[PDB]
Amino acid sequence: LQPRIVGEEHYEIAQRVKETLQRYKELQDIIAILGLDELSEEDRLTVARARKIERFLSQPFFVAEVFTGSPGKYVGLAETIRGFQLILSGELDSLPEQAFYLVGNIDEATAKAMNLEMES
Amino acid sequence: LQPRIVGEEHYEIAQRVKETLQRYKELQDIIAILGLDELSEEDRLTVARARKIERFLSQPFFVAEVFTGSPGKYVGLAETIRGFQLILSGELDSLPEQAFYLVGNIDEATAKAMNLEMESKL
Amino acid sequence: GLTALTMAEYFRDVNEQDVLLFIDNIFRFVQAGSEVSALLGRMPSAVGYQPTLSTEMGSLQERITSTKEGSITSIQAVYVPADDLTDPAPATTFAHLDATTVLSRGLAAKGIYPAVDPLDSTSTMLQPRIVGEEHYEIAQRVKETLQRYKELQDIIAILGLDELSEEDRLTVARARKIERFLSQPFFVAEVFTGSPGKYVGLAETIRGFQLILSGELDSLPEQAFYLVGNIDEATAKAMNLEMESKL
Amino acid sequence: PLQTGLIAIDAMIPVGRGQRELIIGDRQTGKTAVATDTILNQQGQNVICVYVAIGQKASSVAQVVTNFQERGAMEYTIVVAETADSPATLQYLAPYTGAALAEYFMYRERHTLIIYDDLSKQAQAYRQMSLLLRRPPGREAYPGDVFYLHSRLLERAAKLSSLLGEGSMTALPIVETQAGDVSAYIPTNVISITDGQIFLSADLFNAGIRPAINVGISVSRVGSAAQIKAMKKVAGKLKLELAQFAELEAFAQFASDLDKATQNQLARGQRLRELLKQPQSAPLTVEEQVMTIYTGTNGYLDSLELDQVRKYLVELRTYVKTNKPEFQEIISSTKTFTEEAEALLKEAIQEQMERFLLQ
Amino acid sequence: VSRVGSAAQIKAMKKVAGKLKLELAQFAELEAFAQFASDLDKATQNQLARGQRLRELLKQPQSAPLTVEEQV
Amino acid sequence: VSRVGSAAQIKAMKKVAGKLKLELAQFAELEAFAQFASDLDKATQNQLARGQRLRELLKQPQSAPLTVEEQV
Amino acid sequence: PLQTGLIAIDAMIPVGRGQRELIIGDRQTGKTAVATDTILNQQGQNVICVYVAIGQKASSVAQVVTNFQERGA
Amino acid sequence: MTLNLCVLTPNRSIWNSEVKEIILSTNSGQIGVLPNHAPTATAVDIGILRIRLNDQWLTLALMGGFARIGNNEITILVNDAERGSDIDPQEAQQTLEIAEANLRKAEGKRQKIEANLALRRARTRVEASNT
Amino acid sequence: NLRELRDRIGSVKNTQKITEAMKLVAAAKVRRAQEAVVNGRPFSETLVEVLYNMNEQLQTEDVDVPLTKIRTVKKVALMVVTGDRGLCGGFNNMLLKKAESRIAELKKLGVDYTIISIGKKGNTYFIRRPEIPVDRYFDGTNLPTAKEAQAIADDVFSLFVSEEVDKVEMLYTKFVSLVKSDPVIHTLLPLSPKGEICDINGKCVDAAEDELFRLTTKEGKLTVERDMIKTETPAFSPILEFEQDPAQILDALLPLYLNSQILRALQESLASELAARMTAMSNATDNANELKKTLSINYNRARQAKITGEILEIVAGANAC
Ligand SMILES: Nc1ncnc2c1ncn2[C@@H]1O[C@H](COP(=O)(O)OP(=O)(O)OP(=O)(O)O)[C@@H](O)[C@H]1O
Ligand SMILES: Nc1ncnc2c1ncn2[C@@H]1O[C@H](COP(=O)(O)OP(=O)(O)OP(=O)(O)O)[C@@H](O)[C@H]1O
Ligand SMILES: [Mg+2]
Ligand SMILES: [Mg+2]
Repeated sequence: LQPRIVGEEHYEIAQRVKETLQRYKELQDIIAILGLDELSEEDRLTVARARKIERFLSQPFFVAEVFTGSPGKYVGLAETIRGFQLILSGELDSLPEQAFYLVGNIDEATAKAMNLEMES
Repeated sequence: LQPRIVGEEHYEIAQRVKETLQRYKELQDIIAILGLDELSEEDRLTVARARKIERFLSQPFFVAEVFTGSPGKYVGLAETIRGFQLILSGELDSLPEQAFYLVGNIDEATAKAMNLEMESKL
Repeated sequence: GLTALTMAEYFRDVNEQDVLLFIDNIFRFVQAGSEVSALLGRMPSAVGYQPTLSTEMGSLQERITSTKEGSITSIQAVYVPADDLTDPAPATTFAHLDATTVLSRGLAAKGIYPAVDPLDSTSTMLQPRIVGEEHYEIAQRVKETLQRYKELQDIIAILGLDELSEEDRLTVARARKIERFLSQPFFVAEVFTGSPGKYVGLAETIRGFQLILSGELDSLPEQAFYLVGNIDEATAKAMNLEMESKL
Repeated sequence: PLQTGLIAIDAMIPVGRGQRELIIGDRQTGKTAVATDTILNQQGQNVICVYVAIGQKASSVAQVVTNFQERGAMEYTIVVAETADSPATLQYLAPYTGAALAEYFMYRERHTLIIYDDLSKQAQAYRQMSLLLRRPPGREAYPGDVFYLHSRLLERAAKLSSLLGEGSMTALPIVETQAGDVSAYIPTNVISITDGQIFLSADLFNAGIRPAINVGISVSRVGSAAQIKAMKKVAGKLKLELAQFAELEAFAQFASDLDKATQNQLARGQRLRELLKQPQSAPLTVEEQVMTIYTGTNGYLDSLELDQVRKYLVELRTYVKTNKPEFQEIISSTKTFTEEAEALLKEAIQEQMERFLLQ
Repeated sequence: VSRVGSAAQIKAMKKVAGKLKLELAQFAELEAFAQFASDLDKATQNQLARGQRLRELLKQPQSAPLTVEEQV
Repeated sequence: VSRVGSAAQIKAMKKVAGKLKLELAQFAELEAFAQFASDLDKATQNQLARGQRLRELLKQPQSAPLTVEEQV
Repeated sequence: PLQTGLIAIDAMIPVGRGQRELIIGDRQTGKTAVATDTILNQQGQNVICVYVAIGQKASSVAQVVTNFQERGA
Repeated sequence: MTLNLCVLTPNRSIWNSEVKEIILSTNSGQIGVLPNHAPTATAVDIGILRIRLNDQWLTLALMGGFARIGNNEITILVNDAERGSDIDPQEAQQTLEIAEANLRKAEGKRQKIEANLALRRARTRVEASNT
Repeated sequence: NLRELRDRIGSVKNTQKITEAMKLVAAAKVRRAQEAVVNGRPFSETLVEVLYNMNEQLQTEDVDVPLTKIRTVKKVALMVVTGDRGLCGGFNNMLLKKAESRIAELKKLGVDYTIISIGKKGNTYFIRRPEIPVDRYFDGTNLPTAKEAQAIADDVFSLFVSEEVDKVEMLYTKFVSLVKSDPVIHTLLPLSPKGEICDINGKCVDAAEDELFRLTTKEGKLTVERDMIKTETPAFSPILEFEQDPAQILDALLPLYLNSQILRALQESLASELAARMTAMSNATDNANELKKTLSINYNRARQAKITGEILEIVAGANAC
């Protein structure tokens, strides 16, 4: 993970995922006791995006189809870089956080976000 | 550090400095969790003096001029006793906390605070 | 500990009696075996104890049993090192234990004797297939009443009794009556206090706390349950106080 | 009782004659001063003190004997001393030499106090010999005998029967812990061996609570059987009211936003801790301790600022010493806080509070 | 820690960065303390600004070194 | 966890207890923020009071197993 | 399947025949009970149970053997 | 034996002791009361309330509202009221000077509403400090 | 280093004791704000006894009082009652979430929202963004009196009696429950001659009907329940005389009635702040309990592993010689 190897588009977003998850790593002593309610406007936005990054990092596996029953998804790197471009640019801040859990593309996170918003 | 050896003027301020810094050591936990605004005005005052005592304990050395970047200072005991009597009494509550950082005398802390007021305007 | 135990199992096997054994305490049996093993040059086990700690304890504790002739029941004091219950000296002790009686410095300050904590004392025997359902149902109501009163002590210091709900006006008055009726006079304190002790059977205990929790005895004063044995002796102390107050 | 001259000990953690009590804390907390001021208190009592100093600097043994010779303490004191230059055999046998001298007077019907200036350095001096004698070690490289070292030492110090003459040997072993690690191997042994423990904390020594007794954690297994009847009456209220202040330590920042039933307890407990503060080598007589706890635990200090509670009690202790000497005869002879002396003490308070308010 | 200090520097760097170590160390104390107060005054709020600009000076890409000219 | 989850169970258990595993996935998240919300609507107050009695299915007495017909 | 009779295993953590399944917990949490009730359920099936009690209370093993006699296990 | 009287502010009731003689200002200007007074509902001005009981007579400034009277009972609803002795005497007249300049710098309707309403609140606050 | 691990437990054990006493200080303050409303209960009971009967006696279309006077809503003021201090729930945030949605709604209507901020947590939010019109900043207070309220009443009165601002509305947190109490918005001005008090949405309660909050207990916890109390309005005596005019008496009653809806809004926003804090200090002292337990377990693992590793270095050296 160096820009002369992975590319410059891949390297600048692998940094921004790790800068987000580091800042949320540091905030889990403040939100461990007081909770989310005392965080500032910026630190709550970093908590909100890093809580969505952590679930989109997860993935269903082909091998794990006998545990959960859900089918696995191969995710290409061109799909992976653009899926984290959308969380860090904030264009998917309106979606629920459970829409990002165990979906392959960011399109499946969009289609899952509909059903969580549709079903009443 | 007994009153039969150093007198009771040195000894009574050496206790009040250690009582102030012990009190601030107990509070660093809850000002980290709950902030400075939860303290009483008695506890915000002993916090603010222990900020200023801790800076004024610091000193530029003659040997540490290649680390501090500023010239060193020999400080007498009478200049030390006079200075901590002023931080504890509250006659220096208006100066900023960085005025006491790496000064020799308490006359150097106030004259540093005059430069920090002028450069604030500049 | 073994020497004491060998006397205890003569009364069990030969005289066919039921013995109490008392080890005060069982940690000093552990540390004395830890010291001998270190003097014998044994490579120590985890956390500094003897490598034979599971069997040195097991040799003493498996002789303490109920046979067909008699039984020996051992009530043995337990010291917890570093306030660590996962330490190998309590962890090997607590495996063999069957009940824990927590005595309380705070309950002795109130004046309750015996100062056994009702909420932190446990047993493996308080199961409804063992003690029966009538005893198991009542011991849970007493614990739930005393746990609710332990929660309400901050609310009574803020509101007072008149602002609590009517359901919770009772669970303070009943729990204050249970904390008194748990106390008891002893035969060994008849020289110390003068009041004669009471042996209270299991039959009169369950019938005692059934009356306090069913609310029949909500007319009695609080200080009619303090240092009484039976639940009949509770109403006797109360009717004395109604005859002592009128004078 | 063994009167140590400190209010925080002789009221709430009482040491009796024949009791092994442990003075324990971290370094530079005041462990020697608790032991030295106990020796300095029995100038009038006929106890014989043995001060055993294992492994100390020789300069601090000379300062203790200089402290003892000025205050007349060496007329009843033996100082056993093995400086840290000495071999480890002499440091191992130095409290056994001190305990053998204290058993001489105890069997000759005389009451004794013994202080071991650090049992920690004796255990390290027997660990030194044992590891050089190739004996197999245990926790912290100590042998298995280090409990049996100190239990063979401290059990020699107790109270004898009337068939032997009722000599006593009150052991006050001093043990130094490391960063407050009470669960360390040598503190774990001596806390098991000793009846009571006197926990000294450096977070109270820096805050001004001196002697820095942590009276909450400190216990005494003899209990109130040590105290005299005058002291049982008055220190029954000091224990409860410093326990009510211990539950309300979180509320001291919030004293205004509370009812008067709680706020008076915060006001009372902050003066009851001013009772406990004594300067070094100023032990109080038992009559002076009953005055100080009767005044504080019965509402007669609530009018004063905390700067003046120290100045008021010094002037009230010198008032009854001179103006009302009949109080001391009630407590020395009857040893009970009698209804006569409770009347005589209150007349001294309201005359001192009148003279202290004028000032 | 450097145990040689400004003897290991040229005169130009010693004139400029001679106090930069102890200024950022004292700033990093007060930035961590400035999260503990809600409304903080300007003499702190100026030093929180200058301290965060002195941190931004110090960041570099890998194997793109600055000459001592560019560093002063 | 179990490594052979669905391979072990019979087809009555694979069909019926599959809805059991997804309801406790729901009810684990619904017990969180239950007292935080405290205004339980019928899209939640049903699904919580369902989930409390799913635990009452799971309670068995000691030394009394249930047959596979009785479990399904 | 190997049926334990406990609904929480047999529906949600199901043990097959040939599987190593760990019963793990703190002291006095019903570990012997889950093992004992699994043995009691093998009455109809052609499954031979073997119960190894390593280092336990002899009173505790004698209760288990009597519970097996009482229930024909 | 007389009329009883209560003067109650939006958080605190000031007077609840029986008196014989009050004389309240109003939007008319002055009304004297003796017991057996016919029931009447008036509005009260932002001014003083002079009360004469048995021996000593004193004034409690009130900041305007509503005063109805019934069968020997006077309830007075007033949105702020201070006793004429419990105001310290000169200190109101400092606060009167803070209002007297503030109407000289009053401009626009809302500053001529707010100053002149608070001036009459302040000018009738000093007149209880002397009475 | 186990000393650093013992210091972490001793500070969390300190944090648990602080955040529990802050729960009981807040428990004393909501009860003291419960008492402060019942002290003002004889005033508003008697004011509604009057105001229901002056609208009964009046019966005249010629009577128009300028606090009941309806103009066209071209401008609208909004007084928002915030907290003074932090560490209280999502109290001040959900309030300014509701203030933003009312600023948003009046831009769809396009009718020039205006803010009056009360309290230090609103003074900050309103001053920080200067592209929002605010008339006056007010010092929020615990224990509000007629005097702090009178100043708020004056700004509200003088801004309305001149025709610059119509329909002074107000949003504040009614104290409904301890953990959840949503900020609901009321329309203070123009007062209704009836005295009915109603929310912006369009639900008006009869003013003889208002509910007190009484903090009590349910099964184990500390709950608050709002019991609705009806005050019966007696008949004004037939023989009764009026001093000035039924329009001139009513012009003095409505400043009393506007002062009372402000003071009751301050005291219900006060108890909501102090119970959001009691909820926050309850959750903080129970998170610090769950933390202190797993720090005591992780210490004992590191304590025991230190001793086991220390002796095995010593027993290795004792064999190697
Ligand atoms: N009650 C007291 N008031 C004020 N100062 C005290 C008091 N007791 C002791 N000190 C001072 O505290 C310092 C440390 O006390 P001491 O020498 O008794 O410590 P220690 O516990 O023996 O520590 P170490 O074993 O490391 O010497 C001494 O300089 C002593 O003068
Ligand atoms: N399913 C159940 N229903 C009712 N009671 C039960 C159940 N399971 C266990 N118990 C009771 O719980 C107690 C502890 O159970 P058990 O002894 O089986 O667990 P354990 O962890 O093996 O204990 P130990 O570790 O002490 O050997 C027993 O006394 C038993 O009577
Ligand atoms: Mg010493
Ligand atoms: Mg078992």
